[PDB]
Order: sequence, then C-alpha cells, then structure tokens
Amino acid sequence: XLLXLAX
Amino acid sequence: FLEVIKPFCVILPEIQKPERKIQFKEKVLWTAITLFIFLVCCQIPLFGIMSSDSADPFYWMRVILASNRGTLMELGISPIVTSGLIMQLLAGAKIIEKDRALFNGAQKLFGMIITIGQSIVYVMTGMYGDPSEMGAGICLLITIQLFVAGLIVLLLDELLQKGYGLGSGISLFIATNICETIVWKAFSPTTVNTGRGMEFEGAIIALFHLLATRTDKVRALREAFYRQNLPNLMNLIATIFVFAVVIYFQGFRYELPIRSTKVRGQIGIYPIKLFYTSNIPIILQSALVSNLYVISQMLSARFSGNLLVSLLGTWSAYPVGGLCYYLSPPESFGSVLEDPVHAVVYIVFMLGSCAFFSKTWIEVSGSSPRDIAKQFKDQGMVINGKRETSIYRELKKIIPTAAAFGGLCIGALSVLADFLGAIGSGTGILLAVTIIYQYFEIFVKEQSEV
Amino acid sequence: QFVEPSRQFVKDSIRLVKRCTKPDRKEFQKIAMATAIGFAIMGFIGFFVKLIHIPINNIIV
Amino acid sequence: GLKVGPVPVLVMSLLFIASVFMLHIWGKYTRS
Repeated sequence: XLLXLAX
Repeated sequence: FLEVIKPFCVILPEIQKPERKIQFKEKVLWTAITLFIFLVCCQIPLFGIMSSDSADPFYWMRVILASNRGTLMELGISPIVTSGLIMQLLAGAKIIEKDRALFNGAQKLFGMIITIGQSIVYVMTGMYGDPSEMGAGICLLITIQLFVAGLIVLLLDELLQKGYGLGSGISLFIATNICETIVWKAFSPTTVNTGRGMEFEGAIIALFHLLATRTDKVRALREAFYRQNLPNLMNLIATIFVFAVVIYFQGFRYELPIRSTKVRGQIGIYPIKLFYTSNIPIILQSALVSNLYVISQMLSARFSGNLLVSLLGTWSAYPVGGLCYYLSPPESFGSVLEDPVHAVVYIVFMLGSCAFFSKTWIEVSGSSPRDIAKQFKDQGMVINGKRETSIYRELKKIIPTAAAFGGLCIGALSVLADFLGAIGSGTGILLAVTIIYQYFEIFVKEQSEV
Repeated sequence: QFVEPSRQFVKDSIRLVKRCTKPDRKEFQKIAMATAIGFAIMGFIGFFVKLIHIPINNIIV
Repeated sequence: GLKVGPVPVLVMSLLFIASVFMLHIWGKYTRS
C-alpha cells in the first residue's frame, strides 16, 4: 500500500 | 521481549535446506511445480466475495505484484516484499542482529502480521462487496484465506531461494503472469459475438477461424493482422521483434580481462553488462507510475474538482490530461500523430527516468565503481594491462556510463514496445525477457561449473 | 551549459558500445532458444491452467 | 519451527486449494 509499503 | 516472541517466532513452517546441491534438472522441475501452484492459486476465487463488479483500486499494481483480483493471489508477491522490507528495516534500525533462526522466523511472524493488515485494508477498500453487508464472518474468512495464501507464497519463495528453485518468487511470479497474459492474448479460445459474429480473442486462433469462415481470404488476413477490438497478429509480431531486440541488447557486455594476484594462475574475465541493472530501472519506473496512477485515481474519485487533483492527471480507465497522462504510453500511432508533444514528453520521461534510476540503483545497491574496486582489492584481482591503482579509474570509466546507457537503452526498448503496440506492454515484455535471461544465466553458470 | 555533459555522455556511450562484446549468431541463437523455451514453459503452463480452471470456476461458482 | 521440505509444501498448497474448493461447494449446497 503502494509499491512497496505492505502492498 | 525476544524471549516472549520466540515461540510466536518459531511457530510458522520453514523450508529445510537441501543439504545437497540440487541438480539443475530437479531445480527446473521444482520451479515448474512452484509456478504451477502459483498459477492454480491465481485462478481460484476467494470465498465470500459478495460482488466483484467494482472498479479494481489496485489495477495498475497487478502486473508489478503478480496479483489477480478476487482470487487466492489477490496480494500476489506482497508477502515476500513485506517480509523482505520489514527484515531490512529492523536490521537497519539495529533492533536485533543461533540468532539466525530467531531472525529468519521473526520476519515471517512480522511479515504475516503486516500481511493480515494488508488483507483487512483490501477488504475495506470496497471491493468484494460492501464489508457491512458481508458481515464479520465472511470478512474474517476472506482475511484467513488471504493470510494462508500469503503464507503459501512465502513458503514457495523460500523454497526457490533456499535451493529447490531457480531464483526468487518475485521475479518468477511476475514473469509467469506476464507470459501467461501474452500466451492468453495469442491463443485464447474466448469468442465475443458483437456485430458480424463469433470472433476468437486469441490472435492465431483468430487467424485460423477467420480463414476458415470468411470466403474472402485476403479480407480475413487483413482483419487478422489489423483487428482492433481484440489482439491481432501484428501485435504478436511486434512482441516477437521486441523479444529479439531485447535479447540482442541483453547479450551486450564489456569484458574486463581481470587477473588474480593473491593466488597466481586464476586468470578470468569480468563481464560488465550493458544492462548493468537488470530491469531494475523498469521495475522502479513502473512502480513510480503505478503509485501515481493509484494516488491520482483515489484523489480524483474523492477530491474531484481541486486544481492540484486535476493537475495530477484527469481520468475518463486511462488518463486524458495531467501528469498521469504525460507519464502514460500513447494508445496508438494515431495518438502519436495527433499529439506529438505528449509523445516527446513521454519519451523524454521514459529515457531520463530509466537512466536516473539505473545510476541511483548502482549507487544504492553497491555496484558502483568504488564497490567493484573494493571487491577487486579483496580478491586481489587486477586487470591484465592495468596497474593495481588504476582499478577504480577504469571502473569509473566503464561502469557509470554502462549503467546510465543501459537504463537509457532499456527505456528506449520499452518505448519502442509501447509504440509498436506489442502484446504484454513494454514493461511487461522487458520484465519477462530479463527474468528469463536471469534463469539462462543461472543455467550457463551451473553448466560452466559442471 | 548542459549541452557539453550530454555530448560527453554520447561520446562515452558510443565508445562503450563500440567496445562491448556483441553477440554473434551462435550466442544469439542460443539465448533466443533459451528465452523461447522459458517463455513457452511459463506462458503455456499458465494458459493451460487458466483453460482448465475456466469450467471449474464455472462449476463451483 | 516445523521445518518442512518441498513435498510437504506442495501437499499444503494442494490442501489449501482443496479447502477453498470445499468452501465453495459447501456454500453452493447450503445456499441452494
């Protein structure tokens, strides 16, 4: 949520 | 803290190291089995989806996450990325350092805890139906399914990276989805009956069906090669041509004649590839563009009308004006002729972003001339016709230019693929071919060792 | 004064490309065969899995 | 923890697939 935090 | 999280750390399954050196044949078979499991899970829908008619909020991230909406692989390679990033974050923060078993297990526990949080967010984004009309039970069941599927993705990636496979889950799954999409668009039996009659979606199947049905062979051939409603054979020819050119430019390399000094007789060649950062510029640029698309859609579906939101890219879905439009490939060559300025801006953005991402990636990941010179000093390797002090100077001459021009060329190839309208897109084609070439490099390295 | 850095970059890239080792017909043929085999494996496995699962998804849903 | 091999991983994946299929079948039979 988004590229790349959890997504 | 560490003692009390130790059990929760080691409760999840872990892959056993092969303790042998698996033959390349068994590694290929196990990679095939892993991608088969991934593809089977990508086709099995989740249980409890009240309605899936909504617009996909993360449509632009499906290619880069190897995800399929509403199936067991909604998250895709998200668990792998989450575990890797959380591991790196806790290592850099110096929170923690037989400690390896606790360290490797903790990234699984924390990785899936964040993965559970991602699944809850995905459910609450309005897909799968209204979560209030779904009930707590159905939402809980969907979250459990996504958690178990993410655990399976982690297990498959661990299998591949611990030795029963030919690389990493991320690249394998991304390339597998891209190749599956291309082969589907080439050979799908799906027929749509609009206007004249049944027309096969698969381009080659369309060729055969049109030749069989239509009495006018030449008209059938022209329709097969220039059909616009569904994929045509011209797109397939463009895809094959882009495969060929990217393969040719992927084989480019600068061969340094290195020579060992610590131990004599260990002569060799150090290849400095033209594509120094293998598809990393493509990955980074695609991630940037996808993030901008998702943010723009969210802001234009909730804060529509604002000057900043309208400047961030208007939408019809596909951008029609703004940053997200000037960052988007043109629909066709007619669009290129209609608005040359947008095409020029897109080409400049692609080339510059790819080059900048390539050079910054060498500086970040440590493939810069300084790091390679330090490695040369460590192993004692020197270039045949150069001194032991000019090792950095020659690397400074080749490697930075190699990285920048490799980014420039990979962006140019992506632009060429987008303009030709190849199946799979420029990003998709570049990612797929670069990953397959990584597998080919693994094969040739193993064969040389054998 | 950005023209001079661009010209220097172009000259360096030209020298690098002229000094790179380009693939021959044998190397290109081998790489093309390997990439085609890998693409065929992945894409056709995916195509067949999807084709099998279309009626199965129809039955269960 | 439980250090499984590759074949147990394949079996677990197939069992999860069968579990989802059984969930779908049970839902079909209970709703209809």
